[PDB]
Amino acid sequence: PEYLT
Amino acid sequence: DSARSFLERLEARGGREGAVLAGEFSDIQACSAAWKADGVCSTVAGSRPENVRKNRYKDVLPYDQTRVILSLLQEEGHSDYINGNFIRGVDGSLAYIATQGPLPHTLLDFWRLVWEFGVKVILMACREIENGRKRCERYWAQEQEPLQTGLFCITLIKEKWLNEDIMLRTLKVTFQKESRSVYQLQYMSWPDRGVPPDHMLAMVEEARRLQGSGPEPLCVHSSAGCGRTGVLCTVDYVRQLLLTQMIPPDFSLFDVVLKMRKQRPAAVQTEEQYRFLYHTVAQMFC
Repeated sequence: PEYLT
Repeated sequence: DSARSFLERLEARGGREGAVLAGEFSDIQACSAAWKADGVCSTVAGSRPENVRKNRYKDVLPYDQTRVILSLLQEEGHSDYINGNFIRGVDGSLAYIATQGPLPHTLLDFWRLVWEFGVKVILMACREIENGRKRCERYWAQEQEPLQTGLFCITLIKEKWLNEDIMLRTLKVTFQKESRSVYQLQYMSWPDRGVPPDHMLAMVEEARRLQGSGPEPLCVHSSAGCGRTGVLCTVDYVRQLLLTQMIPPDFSLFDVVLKMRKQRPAAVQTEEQYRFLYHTVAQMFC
């Protein structure tokens, strides 16, 4: 997972 | 006066939702990209194959320039790596550690950090579970439930709700025949990318009252240790400016946040958090 998007 | 001035300035641009705040935030983001490209803010260490598994988020890595280097238990083959950065206080000292929500396998590293730097207070701005999903490992002890990692043993001594949104946990931590008191404050209802305001300030006041004197940094984390973390640090920074009476004449929130972002990626993450910050600062002043 990415935290920024 | 410096205060009233800031206030005057904020009101004059339409307050909290003023158009210019967006532009300021947009500008902060621009300076951020520019820093990356110029390599002023790099992520070499965070990217190492040995360290990659220690990041909760694949897009959030600590900056090399300000990263927290762990040397406790170095002597025994421990890695120096943790996903965390130092942030300067108002007096230029290392007043904050901004770090992620510990993973099951970084729990020990979290405590190494807390021990090595003599942290007395931790502010947590997330929950273990949010919506879905696991967002931070419990690293504290529970009532009838020590927590043990490596050579550390954490014991819950007491816990109370400071108020509706804030839990205060008094912890004892033991390492090598030594004990230290550590207080943890957890804000329960602060969503990621979002904003809580009175209780957050009560959280900061409480933190500051437990910390007392002493140069040891505060430990501030969320899930990634960016958005909610930066807000907290920024609020404490400005409150510290305020208590001193060293709010300059030209006092700029843009420059404070800009300096944050220089030291921890995405320290204030969203425009919405940026606005909230302006607003909180107003209140603190009024």
